[PDB]
Formats: sequence, C-alpha cells, structure tokens
Amino acid sequence: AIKLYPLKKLEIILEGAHKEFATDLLDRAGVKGYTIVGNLSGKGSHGMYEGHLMFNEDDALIMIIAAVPEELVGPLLEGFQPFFEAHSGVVFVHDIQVGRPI
Amino acid sequence: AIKLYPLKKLEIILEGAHKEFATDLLDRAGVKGYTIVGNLSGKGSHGMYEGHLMFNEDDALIMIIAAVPEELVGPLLEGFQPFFEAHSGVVFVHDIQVGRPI
Amino acid sequence: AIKLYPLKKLEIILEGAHKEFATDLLDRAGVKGYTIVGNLSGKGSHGMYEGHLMFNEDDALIMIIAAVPEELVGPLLEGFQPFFEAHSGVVFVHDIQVGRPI
Repeated sequence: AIKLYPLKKLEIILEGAHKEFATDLLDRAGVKGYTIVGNLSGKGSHGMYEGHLMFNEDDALIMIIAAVPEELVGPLLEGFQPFFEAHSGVVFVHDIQVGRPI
Repeated sequence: AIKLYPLKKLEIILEGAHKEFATDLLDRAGVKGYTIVGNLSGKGSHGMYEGHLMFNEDDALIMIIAAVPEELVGPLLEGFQPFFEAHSGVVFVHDIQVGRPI
Repeated sequence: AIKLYPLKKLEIILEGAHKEFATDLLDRAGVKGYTIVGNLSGKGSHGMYEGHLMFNEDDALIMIIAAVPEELVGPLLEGFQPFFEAHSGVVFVHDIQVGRPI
C-alpha cells in the first residue's frame, strides 16, 4: 500500500572543512536529516556561473544529500550563496520520489 | 547511433550490516545488477513518514544503486517496507536515461 | 536573487584503472569540470543492452559526475561507446538544476 511523495533532492558538494557550516545551515532551515558521502575529489567548474571558484586536485570533497520539500529549496540556495562567493562548491537540485505506506 | 532508454534509478541508503539482505531482495525481484557506494554517514529523517527510524552518527551507511524498469519499482518498495518498519533507511526514486547503440 | 539553470547530470561508473581515459574524454569535449566518487563496487548489468560487459565483485569502481549542457550529452555518449564495447560500465543521464545569482 505504497504512495509516492515528490521531494527535491539536493547534492551539496564542497570541501570537508566546511561540513559543520553546511550542516548547521540545513538544521537552522528545518531540514529533517541528511546523509554524507565522503572521499570525493574534483576538478574545475561544476555547472556554476563563470568565475565561480573551481575545485582542484588537492580538495578533499564531500557530498551532502538532503531530501527536501520544494518550498525549502529557494531559501537554502540563498543561504549557501554567500558561502559560494568565497568557496568552491555546487548544489545539484533533482526531482525524486519517496514511497510511504498508506 | 545512440538512442536513450528511460529507466528508474533507485538510491537505497541503509546500514552496511544489511547489505546482503537488500541485495538478495534485488536479486529475487529480478534486478539485473547494482552498484554500491560505501562510507556514508547520516543523521535524522531523510524524507520518510514521521516516526520512521532516523539515522544517527554511529551508523555506517551504504548506498545501493539499481537502475530498473518502471514496472519493477512498486514491487521493490513493497519488498523493502517490512524492513524499513524496523530499520533506518530510505529509497530515492529518480528518472534517468541510459544510452544504447541502435 | 537566484535563478535556476537546467543542465544534464552524468553519472559515469567504470573501473578506476580507466579514470584518466574518461577524464581526458570529458576535457577534450569541453566539459568544464567533474567530481569523482571513489570506492564503489558492483555486480551485474546496470541498465545497458543485453550482452554489455557486467561488473563483478573484484572491480574497484569509481563514479565520475559531470554537469553538462544538454547539447554535450549526445557527443559524450558517442565518445564513450567504443570504450563500453570492451569494458564494463554505464552512464546515467539525469535532469538537474543549478542555482545562479541574477
């Protein structure tokens, strides 16, 4: 008896050093949880505006994953933007669905 | 001479201890393969119904990825649901495409 | 003042041994950057045509992630196809959006 709920999935890629910042940001905005993939590396621009700080080969990156109602997305990107002005990183927004028993 | 095929991509996040369970479940349902990302960690609710068991900071999580025909999705979520009633974890369903030569 | 841009997100899963090949391929095609998730493992067919080489249990896999304009996708899948004819692996194409300040 499963029904699908639409949500937005955010993949937040940034340096590991800034994990606590990013994660307090999610907490304060009312995100109900996240998971973290470690040991990413990277290179160059990952889809952002020209001039956005690139990754390079000695960045230890993580990916923070948050599944979030659509309404939370705008406020979260506005929250991260001051951060991205001075640090490398990107947020990929996806459509996903999650199954819940009726 | 590439043509795109639509499929569903499942990201199954759960504790590593239950890898074999989850993976027998995929096998028995006729999923043709999967990949596994190790060394995830997590915290809190990741998009599920209120009361669903949260992750916490000493969970060693994995992500199982299966690309699956649309028809297999309902049966797979029904398969995992008894499991999720007593264990933390989530399944993210995405739309993806995979290229095949004509 | 955020506006969303649509892009294609490619998840390229293959053996670690072939990282430099795949990554020169992205460079030569004009992809502006990528990130890499290490320590994947896998098994079987991951959505490809019947007969495509499967992963097995002693493959050390990586995932290469590139966010790419829609126009770059066809040429990139054509680039990888000779490679996939003799090696295991897959490319998952997603729709994503990335936020940019106006």
